[PDB]
Formats: sequence, C-alpha cells, structure tokens
Amino acid sequence: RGRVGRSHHQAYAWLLTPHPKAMTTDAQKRLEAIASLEDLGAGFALATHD
Amino acid sequence: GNRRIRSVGEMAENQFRVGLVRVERAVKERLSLGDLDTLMPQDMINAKPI
Repeated sequence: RGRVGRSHHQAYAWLLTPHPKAMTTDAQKRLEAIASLEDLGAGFALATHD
Repeated sequence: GNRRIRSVGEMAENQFRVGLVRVERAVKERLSLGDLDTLMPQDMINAKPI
C-alpha cells in the first residue's frame, strides 16, 4: 500500500485473493487487519500489531 | 421394527466417510488455490486424515 498514493491523487488498491473460504485463516485475518486499518499514519500501529 | 442392526461394514463406511469429508475439504482448498497446471493428485490428497 505504501508505494501508491505519494500524491494528492486518490490511489486505489486491489488485493486479489482466492475465494474467502479458500483463503487460509492467517491470510484472512491479515487481510481484514490491513483492511480495517487503512489510515494515514497507521504504520506504527500496524508494526505494534506485528 | 424400529431398531436396526448397524454392523461392521456400515460403521466403518461411516467413519471412512467422516474422514473423507476432511480430505475433500483440503483438496477443495488447495484446488481452489491456483496454478494447477503442473499438479498431480498425490499432494492434494493426504492419507493422514483417512
């Protein structure tokens, strides 16, 4: 997510995944982890969650 | 008339099916994972649940 943006323009991000049951629970909870926390300045929050 | 003999073939077949539900689930997971082009049905099925 970090290399897009960098500018005034809105940057769309597309996380292509397999089917939601087909994705493993680790990949899933990582995905709603990154999806829940889309905020500018949220990196250290994500690092503390790591 | 209301009580039924469940012998060794039927109980073992039910247990085998209860096992088979797990391995089809794992096969369905990994088969839904992509790039199937070089894959063989020894790594999708796993004999340990059966």
